[PDB]
Amino acid sequence: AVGKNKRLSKGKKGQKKRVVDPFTRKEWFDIKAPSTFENRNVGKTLVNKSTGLKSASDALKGRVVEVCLADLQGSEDHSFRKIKLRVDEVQGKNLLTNFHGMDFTTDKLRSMVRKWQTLIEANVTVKTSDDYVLRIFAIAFTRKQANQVKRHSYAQSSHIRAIRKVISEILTKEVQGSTLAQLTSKLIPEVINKEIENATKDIFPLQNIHVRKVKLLKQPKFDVGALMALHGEEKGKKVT
Amino acid sequence: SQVFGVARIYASFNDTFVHVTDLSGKETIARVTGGMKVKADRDESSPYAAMLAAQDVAAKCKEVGITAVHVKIRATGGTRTKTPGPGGQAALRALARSGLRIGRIEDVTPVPSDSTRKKGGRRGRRL
Amino acid sequence: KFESRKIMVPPHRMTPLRNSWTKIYPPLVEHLKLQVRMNLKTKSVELRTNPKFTTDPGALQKGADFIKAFTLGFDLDDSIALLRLDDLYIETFEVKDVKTLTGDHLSRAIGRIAGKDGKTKFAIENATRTRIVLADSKIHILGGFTHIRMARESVVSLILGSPPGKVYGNLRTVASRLKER
Amino acid sequence: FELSDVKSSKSLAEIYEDDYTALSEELQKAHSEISELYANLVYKLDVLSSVHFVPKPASTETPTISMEDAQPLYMSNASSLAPQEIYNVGKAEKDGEIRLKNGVAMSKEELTREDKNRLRRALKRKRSKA
Amino acid sequence: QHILKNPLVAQGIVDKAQIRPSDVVLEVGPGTGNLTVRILEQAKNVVAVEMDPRMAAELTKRVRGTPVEKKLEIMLGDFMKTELPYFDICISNTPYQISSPLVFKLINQPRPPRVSILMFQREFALRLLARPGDSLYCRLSANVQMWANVTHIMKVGKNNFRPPPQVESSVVRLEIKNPRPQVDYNEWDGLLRIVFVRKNRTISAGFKSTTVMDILEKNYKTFLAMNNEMVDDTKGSMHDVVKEKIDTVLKETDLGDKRAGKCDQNDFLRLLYAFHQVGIHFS
RNA sequence: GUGAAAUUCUUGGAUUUAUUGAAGACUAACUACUGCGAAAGCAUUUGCCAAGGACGUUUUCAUUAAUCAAGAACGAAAGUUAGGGGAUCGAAGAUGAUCAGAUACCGUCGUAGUCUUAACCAUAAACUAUGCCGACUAGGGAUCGGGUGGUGUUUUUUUAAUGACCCACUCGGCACCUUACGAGAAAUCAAAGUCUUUGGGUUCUGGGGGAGUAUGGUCGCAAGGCUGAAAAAGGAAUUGA
RNA sequence: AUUUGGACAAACUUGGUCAUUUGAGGAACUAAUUCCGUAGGUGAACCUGCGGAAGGAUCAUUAAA
Repeated sequence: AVGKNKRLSKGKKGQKKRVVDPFTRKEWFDIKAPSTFENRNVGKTLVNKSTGLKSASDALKGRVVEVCLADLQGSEDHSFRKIKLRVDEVQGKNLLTNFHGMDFTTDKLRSMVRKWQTLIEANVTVKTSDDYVLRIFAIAFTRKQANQVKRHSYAQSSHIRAIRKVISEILTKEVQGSTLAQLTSKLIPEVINKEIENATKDIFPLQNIHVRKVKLLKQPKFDVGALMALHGEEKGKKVT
Repeated sequence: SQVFGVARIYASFNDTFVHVTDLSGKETIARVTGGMKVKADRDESSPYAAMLAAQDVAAKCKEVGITAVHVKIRATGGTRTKTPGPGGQAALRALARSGLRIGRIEDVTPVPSDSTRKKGGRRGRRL
Repeated sequence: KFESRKIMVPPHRMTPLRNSWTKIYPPLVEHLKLQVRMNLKTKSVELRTNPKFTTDPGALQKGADFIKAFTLGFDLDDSIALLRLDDLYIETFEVKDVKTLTGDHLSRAIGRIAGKDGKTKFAIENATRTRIVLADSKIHILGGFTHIRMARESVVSLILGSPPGKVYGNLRTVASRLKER
Repeated sequence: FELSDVKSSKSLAEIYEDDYTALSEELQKAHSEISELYANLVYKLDVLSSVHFVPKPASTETPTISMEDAQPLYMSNASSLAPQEIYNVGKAEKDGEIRLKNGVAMSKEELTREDKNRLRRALKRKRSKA
Repeated sequence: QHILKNPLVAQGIVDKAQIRPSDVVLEVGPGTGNLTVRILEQAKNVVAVEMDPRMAAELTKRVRGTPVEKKLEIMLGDFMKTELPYFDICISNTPYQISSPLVFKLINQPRPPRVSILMFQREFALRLLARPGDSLYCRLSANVQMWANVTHIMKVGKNNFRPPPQVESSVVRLEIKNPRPQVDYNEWDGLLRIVFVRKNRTISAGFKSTTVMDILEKNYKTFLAMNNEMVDDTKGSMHDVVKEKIDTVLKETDLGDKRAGKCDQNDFLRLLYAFHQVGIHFS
């Protein structure tokens, strides 16, 4: 309330005069995504200032943007996935970013979970060859055959446990043979879950098999050369 | 061609925030608030209030030079309710009307897997 | 300057969408000038506005809201009212949001909300000029702001356990006051 | 009054149109009907208990004429009003005056003290009578 | 409200009130006024307090014209925030929510009345008559029993009220101990509160609670400060050093392992005296 | 934050936003007239320790059985004693507002508790408002566990699994829908039935409401033992005489 | 530090003084929801915490393309 009768609290004793002009003192930076995706230029962000290059570099070394693969790749059918990128090396107005995580959208999760079937959630913690400790959550739902007549399609605890074991060993084999850039390259065109289906096709017919979430946990020693290669040097202009 | 912000629309049960930020949510641009545009406290969470709030924030965003926004609406979540209210709906309508380019709408409401107790007590909270 | 929006439809609300579809797209295209589509390969409705044909910027958002309400389970003409005006909202909540009820208690509570042959819910709707829909446990209320506030108020009292007789008495009191004003 | 626990026949769109647009039209309908049928009854009974022929009283859009008109058809209502009912005189608006019925206007200040007293005693006995 | 509907119980209240013709009677809750007229008949002076102008006016128009009008007085408004002059006898038919502060204001009243005939809830009156070792025994019971002597008079059913309420009532006789015993109200209150934080535990545990030792620490610290001496340094907490002090006093009293519901006034006062000696003051 | 407010916290930037971290509970949607258990009760993952019903069986002992006082085991929540931890909610309590209307009687803080180990307590509308064991007496589908058979899709093929669905049959469950040639005052009941008046075995139990009364039928619980006051029109009144 | 003598002397008392403000009579003038177990209660015609019960009123949508 800004009303006359909204009585003053200890509150409004000593204010501060709006003279700073923050979005005049601030500055614009543009970011770029790794070379796996197709559109690498996504959005711009703001840095408090540049008087402290300490401030500029530190803010943009802490930043983490979060985009949707549809925006990133041009195909609207990845609308429900949503990745997180964190920028860690900056140069010349232009930020270099690498993979940091995944998720779905809450709408899609609620959309998939229906009432007359079983849900299976598998949860594996692994580390890539790049020394990136990682955590992957997968889900699946027990669908039903083409000549079902039973109302529900429930799996037994035995089938559930078998499918969880299969999913765990597939995920860990894949992401221990892989590298993180290779991991995202696999994770884009929904190929791990195609494998999960094609492996569990004999225990129980499933549907909506998805790699629900990816989580970074530890990162190795930094590598600016690796970043620059992953993204696929300069002079000035003689001010006098 | 354009630039994108993220409009985080926190529609509490008795207030409304419309907080526009840059991508990565670090650099907040403009933040207004229900009562702040409506000088009372019955109406601090009213659709009219949120409408004015969103109009002003659209002004400030157009100041800074951001033309499109993704939007993350939100309810109070937690043990309390979990679905955005009329305040959030009003803010969204008003802003899309105001003519910033809306990109992608989401409902990031924190939904506890397994909540603690809620404020009501065994007999029930409201009334 | 074409501008798009997507909203999904659950299945049990996907049969009636087909059934009454032919009464749905005419208000979207003729009075809002809003190209429509239904991706039945993703179970969604997509509304996009043309750069030149549309006029009102907010037409797109009203259309999305109208289809969204129909999806949540309102009658077609009610949702059309949501299109016609500009000040109709939808508020949802849940019985566990009010008071933690378990199983048979929760079923009895939904019974007390509905009332025999829906007499209670219809009484509330007629009294406060709103539309109520019970989902399984979610309950949704469409109407003007203060009206849905009053409807929520009565409904929450019903959830806690006031018998429908006392609730109906309160309804008729507020109805007389609203009619006089 | 009473609420309606049956499902409403008209949706929100319609009820708001109605709010967008003699007490109860149903009340005047019933009133007119009962009046007509009572006229029928008194007809029947007058035929039965009179001595001389009595005819059936009557039978029971677009601009209409009025054949009966209880004025000479050239008299203006400005001329049918009488001066008393278009302007009597009443108590004066300013607190500084009293204005009797017969059109005198008084000023409380320019009256003498004895005049003040006599006007007083008159007002007192009037208010006492009432 | 609720209307009394028994002239026989009105007779009973007057009789067991046992008014003396030299007295002044403070009346709370006249109602329709039958008690008022009876007390004006019996006593010397009567003052009746009321908060509702409607029953006030109906009462005064019911009494006007009688010779007792010169002696009757009526005082309007709420009487918890006004001055109440001395009154020899008290009679109360008030709604209970004020009745508890009525009891405590009357006990705190300088020059307290001889006797007070009050109406209370059945449960509330059982609380006031709760003797030690009885389940109903409460801190309220302890306070009232050691500042006054209380005794039941009669029980009033819900059916004897128009309209009937659903909590049965009773009428009780409260006699302030004149003179008041020489003990500090605030210290005795602090003791009862600490011990009755949970009436069926052990007082040792009741002290073992946290905030009680914090408050006792602050009190003993300001006591030793105004006495101008310092304590021996504690390895852990000052709360803990006063805790061991309390341990010493509890063990020397041998009351640490007794039920607050079974301790009588005498044990409570002896414990308070031990605390007063050792230097602990709850207020 | 409520119906409405108010204490409260907020230039040493609160509410909000981003990135993290810790702490203790808790185990959402999937959750069904489905499962397990002696009942109370029991939902994240993997491992270990034993246990259990059902089903299959051309295995085995050969009456070892049923009902049962005493006693024992366990026994939700609250509660007690002693330790531990103490995020969340929160009897008592402390406080704000006491504004009509309670149609819309709450807000801030919070001891004890909630959580845990070791002992007590042993009660709930602990309900399927109905002792147990056995046998017979109606139709119908669905559903969970096991087994047998049939048939094609889903599956796969010298590696490690050979599972899902459909159909008939089948024991055993959680319940359900129709009806009883039966029973009952009726509601109803697959037992609350077992052809008119009665015997398959066995344990415990029995001989309405308010009122009005007598109490030796009996158990509790009280006080004081210096202390006292004397009739009005001698009106009402901006309304009168 | 301490010490002499004066005048000023705050402040107080006892007043005096003038000054200004502020109790019932006289006398004029003008104006007119029910319940169960346990635990607790001091703004208690009853309330609260925790776990239970119905012996408490079910409308709408719903296989699949």
